[PDB]
Amino acid sequence: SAVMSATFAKFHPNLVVGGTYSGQIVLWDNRSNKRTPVQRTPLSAAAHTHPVYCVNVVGTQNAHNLISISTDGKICS
Amino acid sequence: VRGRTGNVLKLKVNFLPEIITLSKEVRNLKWLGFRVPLAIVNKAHQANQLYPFAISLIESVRTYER
Repeated sequence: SAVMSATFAKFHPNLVVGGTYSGQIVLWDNRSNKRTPVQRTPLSAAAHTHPVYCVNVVGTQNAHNLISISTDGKICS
Repeated sequence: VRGRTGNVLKLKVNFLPEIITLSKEVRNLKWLGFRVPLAIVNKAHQANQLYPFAISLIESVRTYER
């Protein structure tokens, strides 16, 4: 999917994540034998409807909260 | 239908240009809520509710065909 604002992952440099245009967020892992995202988000009601413009990390590895801001007026930490 | 050697035909979702128009409707309504007719608002409500499910179907078609 068209990933928008694929930011880092605190204490996971190689486990890069990214919000998409579809409304889902994708988590890649270069060291998981798949450059394609290993942790994809389904496009159900739990995720976002409108495009996810800003996925971003909040807190260290203890509280690895990944807020994925979308254009729906709905975000997902 | 697909145009290549062997005359194959692939899968498809009927929401390909709707994603752009839905973005236009959402920006034109939250930005200022211009003099847009209610028919367009009905199209936005009938297609934005399908938009994540529609692109998920697009994901199913793209990954299935890939």
